[PDB]
Parts: sequence; structure tokens; C-alpha cells
Amino acid sequence: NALPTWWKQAVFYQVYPRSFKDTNGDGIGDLNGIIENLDYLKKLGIDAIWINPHYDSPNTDNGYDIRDYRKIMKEYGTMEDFDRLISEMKKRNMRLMIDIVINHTSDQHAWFVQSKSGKNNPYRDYYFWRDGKDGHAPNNYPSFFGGSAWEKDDKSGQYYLHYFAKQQPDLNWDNPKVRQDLYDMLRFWLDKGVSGLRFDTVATYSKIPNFPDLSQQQLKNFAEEYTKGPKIHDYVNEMNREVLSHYDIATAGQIFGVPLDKSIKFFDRRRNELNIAFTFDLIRLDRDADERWRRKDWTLSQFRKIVDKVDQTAGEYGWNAFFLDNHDNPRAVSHFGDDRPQWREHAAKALATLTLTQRATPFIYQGSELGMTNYPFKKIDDFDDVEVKGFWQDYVETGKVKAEEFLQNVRQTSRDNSRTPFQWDASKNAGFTSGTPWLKINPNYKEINSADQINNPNSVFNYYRKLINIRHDIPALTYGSYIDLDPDNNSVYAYTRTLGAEKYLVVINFKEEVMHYTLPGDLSINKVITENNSHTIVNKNDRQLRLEPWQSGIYKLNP
Ligand SMILES: OC[C@H]1O[C@@](CO)(O[C@H]2O[C@H](CO)[C@@H](O)[C@H](O)[C@H]2O)[C@@H](O)[C@@H]1O
Ligand SMILES: [Ca+2]
Repeated sequence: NALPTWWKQAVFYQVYPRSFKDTNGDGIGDLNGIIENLDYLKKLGIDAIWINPHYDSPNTDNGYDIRDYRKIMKEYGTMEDFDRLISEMKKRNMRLMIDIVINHTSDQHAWFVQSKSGKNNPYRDYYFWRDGKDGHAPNNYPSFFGGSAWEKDDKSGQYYLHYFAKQQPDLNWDNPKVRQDLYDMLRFWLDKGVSGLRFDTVATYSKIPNFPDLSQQQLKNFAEEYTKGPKIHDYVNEMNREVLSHYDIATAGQIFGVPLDKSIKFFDRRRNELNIAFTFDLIRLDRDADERWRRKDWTLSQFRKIVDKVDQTAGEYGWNAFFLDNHDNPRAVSHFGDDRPQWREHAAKALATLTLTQRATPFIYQGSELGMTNYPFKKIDDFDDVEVKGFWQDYVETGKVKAEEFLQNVRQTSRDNSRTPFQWDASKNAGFTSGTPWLKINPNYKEINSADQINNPNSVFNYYRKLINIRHDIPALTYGSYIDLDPDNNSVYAYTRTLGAEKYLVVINFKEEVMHYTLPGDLSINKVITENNSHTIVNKNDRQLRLEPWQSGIYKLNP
């Protein structure tokens, strides 16, 4: 029995404001650039937008190092602009989700400026300060962004903890005053009518008592160990009870590092924690858990097994999001498809069909609706991202990995592949900016741009538009149960979605050759709901499909 909600049936679109549309020529996108393109997202059929952080920030980590939670980022505009965004989405019946980054603040935040003053400052224990051991760090914790997770302060002689950049010191959630202050901050944004909150690295708020050294095995998988704090569900439930349950919102939790079997405690509706799971098992299936910048070969059978495990883990009482890329990962068509010119549009339409036929809330990352690709990074200085510089420092500058081997991996895995500016049209800089963009635009913008697709009925954009309309029209594509026809098949991905008598089949050929695919058991086709790249017609009661390379489709099955 499905408990339907607006957020289970929504299709979300993720805007990275820095790279969406610049309206004043400084080369950085801004809030007015979002406002000006709301009609575009409305034509796509999006009903909710999640924006990456929009707060005052020195931008060590592009908005994720927040200097003031109640001020708009200078580069993105003013509080008036923010209020106008809310008001214009409201006019269009679109709901806004903002990014909540409360594992850490900027080292420029008024709290940390006070805290670092001296052991006797009232704000001292808003952050984690510990003594060194034999004139080195308190323990062997590594940072996600390179080097040690402990930064020595000369004023006090103590180290402060930063799982991410040295400019992002971790907040001390063990102090109830910190949690209260964070709660007032949330009410500030919620009182403005925001409809959703995405919690950045939500599983790391609880730190391990006494900070023991990690073991050898643990250092190779430290992201999991940092999710092992003994109070994380107590804090998330407390936030639900004191804030989240008092408003009418959807909450998504980014549970990076949490083993899949432990994810349901954050999202089971009975636990009064969060609503929508962002899991990383799928999107990192081809990533090394230790040398986190490296990729490795993967197969469709691996990919489909993860889909099914993730689906089953949500079960009856949790709920998943589903996404294939985002601002932290390479573009879907390059990562999971074939981004060469012969195949790109077909593979993009095949991955859109996958996304929009999952038992999950789909998130569409900006530009994926056009089939944008990875960017051709050459040299190490072609990248912007703090994280890639941290990996370079840890692995290349130490002589552990050859520069060229590192680059062969990070060209494929870098976050910056998702962050090149949105390709609006075929004008100079793809119409993103009248100035010099902050990060160079992919030269494939003359082939891949929204102007060339919005009115072409055959485009990637219109195929997403069609799929979103189909999903809204067929309840089984949102709430139906999921069954993979053959989890070991590395050629043809085929699964059903079922609600009572109503059963649909999704079939995608991941091979660049014609595949014949015979349906199992007594299954036979009642109707074609949609196909891309097909050549052989499908008639009533067909029990076989002849799939062109990269062909994708949705069929309704006979009862
Ligand atoms: O590669 C990014 C790294 O950080 C995670 C959290 O583990 O991503 C979130 O947290 C970071 C620090 O606030 C942000 O830089 C990132 O953009 C945000 O999504 C994971 O995605 C990943 O391990
Ligand atoms: Ca701008």
C-alpha cells in the first residue's frame, strides 16, 4: 500500500548556481540567472528545484564553506533576489529545496573566529579542539580534501578538526548550544517558505568519543568510519522533533559513507528522521574506496545489482532519490553512457528513461537534459576544484602515482566535469555569460545547447519532457514495485514496474550492436508507451524485441 506524497511523485532539477546563468558579466552564475530561466524548467516539466549553497562564503569549496548562514553569497545576488526566486517559483507552482551545510562552517564564520581566540572563549567548544600528540596531530584522521583532518592553531597550540578543507572546521554537535543555534538558522530559512532541505554529509555530525586512531584497514575507508558516531540518529531525530516536523517540507539526506544496510535508519518514516535517501553505492560503483579519485572497469550486471539492492533497502517504509550525476560526479552520459557523437543522444535518452522509471524521486542535474558531457581537461591547472588539488598533493606530489596516470583517472572522475557552465545556445560562451566564464565552457556547446533542442521534437530535452509527462500519467512508474528480469545480463537492462494488474517493462540496450531479446515466461507486450532509436515495429502480443544499438523503451505488458 503506497503512501503517496508530493515529494515521492516530484521530479527535481538540481541547479548549481555558479554554473547556471550569469546575468551581470562577472563570469559566475547568479540568482537572477535562475529566475530568468524558470520558464525553461517549467517547459521541461520540473516541479521542484534543489539549489546548491547560496550563502555568504569565501568559496574555498564553492559555497560549501559558509561564512554567514543568513546572508546571500555576494556573487549570487541579494536577499531581495532570493525572495524574488521564491516568489517567481511560487507563481509557477514550483517548490524550492535548499542545501543545508551544518557539518562545518567556514573558518571565517563569526563562531569560529571567536572559538579560535582562546580556550576561554564561550564559542570555544562550538568546534573540536584537541592537543597534539608528540608534536604531531591528535590522531591519524585524514581529510577528504587532502592531508590531515587536524589543523594546528598557533594562538592556542591546539589542533582543530576539519574532515573537509582546512577552511571548513567541523561544528561540535555534542554541544547542545550548537544544535540550538543551527535550529534557529533553519527556522530562518524555513520561515521564508522554502519547501525542501538537502542535508550535506548528514551522517558525519556525530564524532567518535575520544578520537582514537584509525586502524590500517580503516584508513583505507575512512568515510565509513566517520559515519560511526554513536549519537547521529539521536541528533537527526532531535532536529526532526524540534524543527523539521513543525514545517511542511521534504528533507533529503546525503548519507555519504553510510553502508547501504544502515541507511534505512535515516529514512524509515516511522523513525521521524529524514524523507529522501541520497545513496552513493550506484554513482560510485566504478570508484576505488581507498584512492577515491581512481576509476575502474564496471559492468551492467554490477550496475543493475546495485539498483536492486538500493531499491530493496528502502523497502516499504523508506524512500530513495535516484540520480546518475550531480555537482560532485562526472556527467551521466559520459560516465554510464557513450558520449561519442554517434551515440551520445541515444545513450542520453536511454539513461533518461532509466532515471524517470525508478521507484524513487528522480533528480535531473542541470544540463543532463541536453546530454552535456565531461569536459576535455588536459593539464592539472585546467581544473578548479579544491578536491582534485588535495588528491594531487597526496598522491602525485608524494611520488606515489605518476602525474599522467593520475590525470587519466581524474579527467574521468573530477567534480569539475559537472561544473562547466550550462550551454544555453550557440552564441559566444554558449550564452552563459557576456564576460569570461569562471570555468571554461565545453567547446561542444555549438553541438549541444538548449536553443538547438527546445523546439526540436527529436531532441534530448524533449525526450526528457516526454518521459516526465509519461511518469506523471502512469502511477506504476512512480510507486510500482521493481523486478529486474536478469541481474546477470551485461547487454540488455530489462525490468518491470508493477501496481496490481498494471505492469510495465523498461528495456535498454547498453550494446552498440543489434540485440535480440526474448521476454521471459508468459510476458507479452500490450502497448508501446515510448521508444527511442527503434526500427522494428512492436505489435500486440509480441514476446521478443529486436533492439537497435542504444535503443530504449517503455512497454505496457498484457495481464
Ligand atoms: O567529493 C566530495 C566529497 O564530499 C561529499 C561529502 O562526503 O560531498 C558534500 O560535502 C562536501 C563538503 O561540504 C562538498 O564539497 C560536496 O559538494 C557536498 O556534496 C561527498 O560527495 C564526497 O565525499
Ligand atoms: Ca554573475
